[PDB]
Amino acid sequence: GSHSMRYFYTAMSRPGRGEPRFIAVGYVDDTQFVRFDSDAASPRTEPRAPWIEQEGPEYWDRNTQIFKTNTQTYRESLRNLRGYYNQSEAGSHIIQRMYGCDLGPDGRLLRGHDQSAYDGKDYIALNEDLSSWTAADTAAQITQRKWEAARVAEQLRAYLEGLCVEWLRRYLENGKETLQRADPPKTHVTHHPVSDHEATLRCWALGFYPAEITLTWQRDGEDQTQDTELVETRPAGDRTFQKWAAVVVPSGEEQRYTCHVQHEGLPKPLTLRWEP
Amino acid sequence: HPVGFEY
Amino acid sequence: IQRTPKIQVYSRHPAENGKSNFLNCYVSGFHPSDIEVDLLKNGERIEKVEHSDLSFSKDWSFYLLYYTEFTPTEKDEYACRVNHVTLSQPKIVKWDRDM
Repeated sequence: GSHSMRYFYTAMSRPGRGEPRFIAVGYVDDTQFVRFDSDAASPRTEPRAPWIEQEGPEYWDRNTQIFKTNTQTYRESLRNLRGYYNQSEAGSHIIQRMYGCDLGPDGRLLRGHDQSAYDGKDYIALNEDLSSWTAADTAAQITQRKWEAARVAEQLRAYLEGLCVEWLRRYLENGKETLQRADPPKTHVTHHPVSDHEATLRCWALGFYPAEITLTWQRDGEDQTQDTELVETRPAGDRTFQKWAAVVVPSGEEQRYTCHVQHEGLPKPLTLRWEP
Repeated sequence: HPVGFEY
Repeated sequence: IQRTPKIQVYSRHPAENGKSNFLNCYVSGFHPSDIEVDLLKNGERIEKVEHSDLSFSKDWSFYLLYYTEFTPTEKDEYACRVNHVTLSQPKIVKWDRDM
């Protein structure tokens, strides 16, 4: 199917408690494969998936060089952004950056990404053309001018169309037994009486990978979008994910309700009901 | 592999 | 602005009394990233709790998984204690095997 690679950078200032912390993590789809933390006893890029362990010392050294450089650069950037917003030196602030490449089912580049936020709010983003920027405000306009002078968009385009895709395809091959294996959800419906004439039907999906899943309840063939409690998809801790959808139903009407499950790992989409 | 500047 | 954490407390595998399992506390949708998470056994803090590396969602909100090995019983109560700048008091979410 479709695949993506993403790096997520978080840089966090902390006045009075040392220099800003820099954390970087890398993902292929819903699988983390690397980490770096400037707060570690001996900061170095570390493997987080078995299939990345085969990469040579030069890979790990180059990664560590990049993230150590970024640690220093983002500390300067935090100082810069504090100034752009006329903020005091006393407050803690966060820059986040998210970048990477999407591949279609055939393996070609679908699109590239490079987006930044400041204190949880969108700040600047590389446009889909990989040539121009969208700045959120007059502060981000300063950043835009800097990056246009340093030809950052051009450098990112070269990476996103080239090395990003090349490395992603390599990881997909090296980790094919997991990264290119969709695990279907194990599904069941539970029944929980709440009163004499109302009961909760909960539709469970367990042990699935990747995280993308559709879980809906239907009453007489009609979607119960407003009446359904749908929890956030959550990690099991073994690479797989869990989700449930619940609806409060009148007693004796349970068979009018159907749960519908859509996921990549299923040979066919599932229709489920409560089995007394 | 990550890409190899200030805001 | 700031965003308060969502909290889910659950097991890795279906809960069976006397069988080893993993106790998960998933915190998500929060901002800023600083967060205090402890797993509790009968009110007492479990020592060797591990957590995932800091990452974030498309809306920039952070998520973390805190986890420890545990053996569920009929009597033992488990919970997750979460503190964040958005909360005036640490929030307790009890573990429910049906949730």
